[PDB]
Amino acid sequence: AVPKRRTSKTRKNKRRTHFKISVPGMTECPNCGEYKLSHRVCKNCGSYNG
Amino acid sequence: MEAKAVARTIRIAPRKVRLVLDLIRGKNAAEAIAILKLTNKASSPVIEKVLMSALANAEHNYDMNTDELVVKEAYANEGPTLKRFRPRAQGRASAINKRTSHITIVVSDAK
Amino acid sequence: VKRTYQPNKRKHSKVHGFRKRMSTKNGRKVLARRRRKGRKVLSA
Amino acid sequence: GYRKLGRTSDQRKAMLRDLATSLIISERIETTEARAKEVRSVVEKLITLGKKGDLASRRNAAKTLRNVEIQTALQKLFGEIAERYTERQGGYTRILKQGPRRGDGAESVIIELV
RNA sequence: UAAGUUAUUAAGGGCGCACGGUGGAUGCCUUGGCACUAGAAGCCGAUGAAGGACGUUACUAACGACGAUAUGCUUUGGG
RNA sequence: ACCGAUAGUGAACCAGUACCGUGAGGGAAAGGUGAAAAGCACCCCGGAAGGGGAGUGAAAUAGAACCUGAAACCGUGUGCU
RNA sequence: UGAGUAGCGAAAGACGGGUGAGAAUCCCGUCCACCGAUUGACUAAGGUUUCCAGAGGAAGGCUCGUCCGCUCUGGGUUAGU
RNA sequence: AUGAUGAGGUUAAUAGGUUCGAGGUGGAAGCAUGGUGACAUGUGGAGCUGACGAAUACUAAUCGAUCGAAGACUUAAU
Repeated sequence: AVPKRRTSKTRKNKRRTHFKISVPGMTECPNCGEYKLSHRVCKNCGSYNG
Repeated sequence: MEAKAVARTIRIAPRKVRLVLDLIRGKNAAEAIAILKLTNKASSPVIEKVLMSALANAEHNYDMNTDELVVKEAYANEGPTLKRFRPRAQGRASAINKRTSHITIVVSDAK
Repeated sequence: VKRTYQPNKRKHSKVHGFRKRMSTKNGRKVLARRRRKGRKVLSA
Repeated sequence: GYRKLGRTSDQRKAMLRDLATSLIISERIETTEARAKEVRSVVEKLITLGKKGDLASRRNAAKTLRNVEIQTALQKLFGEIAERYTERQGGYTRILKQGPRRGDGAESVIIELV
């Protein structure tokens, strides 16, 4: 079917309330010094050492 | 002081860039860099290059320390769209808007 | 599905060519009407 | 089945024979997480055949490898790959997560022989 | 201990203001049009027309000019 | 006591042309940096695009997507709720 | 606005090594898979430079692209039968 | 559907493998013997086995990071 009626920018902005992404969930590698993704290898120069 | 850097007519829709600009607005500088490095989104490298540019103008253009800066502003405005077409069934043809965007980033040392 | 236009050089020049239009009397009028307009292609 | 992989039963079995052969040839390969969790259970059952070492084991292992040259992939098994794990029981592989990849966002892992 | 009253939270939204983007209205301007007045003029062609095709420059894709003497030649006046 | 770029010729632009039709034939849309190109030497981030300076300029939110720059629309911050 | 919604046009790919700012998507390789009275070979229309080598990555390619039937620069068609 | 909700994260049995069973199929490869041969017989209900029961850390759940209280005011009673 077709929308019976136009959508306000209040209804639209409400419905985009939960449309987002989250922070990548990252730790700090204790060899590279830099940041990394937990349970993944250090994308910088380094390894896993798990 | 504040330093600023812009990237104009980036060829990505603005409401796809505003999704990842909202994760790094407010954070520190070295934290926002790692956030932009470790995210799946296609607009991550562009924002990363704009952020590194605004972090590099600070060291040289107006002398300041790059281990204190915080992302004071980060936003994306519209730019000129491109008008393409897609020929559908029964002779019709539908439009296609290729959106662009202008990414601005302002880094401040809080002073 | 066979469509309405099958290109062909001989038929095109034998029906719409300059000589065909310059042959009849209402073809000379077509040329005299296309020259007045300023068209860059009188017959093809 | 155990888990489907977007392939039909025939294309899946072929892809698993391919992956296991490549793993025993090179000994560490970069693939997708969901396939690394499936080659895990197909290569470890080949080193058990290589540790038994019968002639019925060569012939029951020949029907899951491919015929590629290096030795053949069946002679590298029953030789080096089966001689180094002669006291180890189980756990012949190990998978390491690398992160998502451009174009698909598919978690790409490395799998190798421990 | 008991009975009663009341408040901060804003995931997001509403209004007011400040600063940006988009888009190209309006203002002012005009290389060009419109409608007319007075005075020339009111035909060209088998000595090949009107109109065009192909070419010509140190490059040349196009437009003007030109025609194997070709991005032009001689001669008589102006400058 | 005509128009002033949605007007005036269809055409102020290299228009009866992109094109569109087998053909006869139909037909747009496109103006403006500055007084003078003086049209950004050089340094920095980037692979380039694009910036931030510093210079030209009376002015650079005048930088060739060039006078002015409005409304719909899209954002960022915040005062009361 | 509908809304980051419908779709992304019949089908088998897997790994290794390169190049590169960036690789599921480009180059080379082994294994696997498809057509095989045809998806193979040659020519008439019809298109009319789309063919080749060296460079390129703004737009086109229903994603990506370091690639191309796309952009730039140089080439390529030889008859007494 | 996704999440959510449940079993777990090395001070471990959560999954995969590996050893041992249940159920399934039906008597393997190789060799030996009997046949000209197709085949039959023996070792050995053998040998294979996705999801089911038990056990074992061999491999992988590493390191680490975030959120989350100091308890308002009246009146009666003690």
